Amino acid sequence: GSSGSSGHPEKCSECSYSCSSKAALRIHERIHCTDRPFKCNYCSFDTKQPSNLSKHMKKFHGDMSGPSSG
Ligand SMILES: [Zn+2]
Ligand SMILES: [Zn+2]
Repeated sequence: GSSGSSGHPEKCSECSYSCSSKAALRIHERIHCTDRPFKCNYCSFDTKQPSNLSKHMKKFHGDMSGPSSG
């Protein structure tokens, strides 16, 4: 932890987000919400379509050294 910290009674495990009122924190957690089921493994790319992700895999992560064949 580079940046100092006051010492809030509650904090977020996902990010360095902390609040005074517990209930408040929970509300913040919402920030880590997602509507698109299909998510990428390489990057944080999420699409509400099965094809959008497929083509995206190669679109960006296509000319990469993944499989040990070729
Ligand atoms: Zn957070
Ligand atoms: Zn990706």
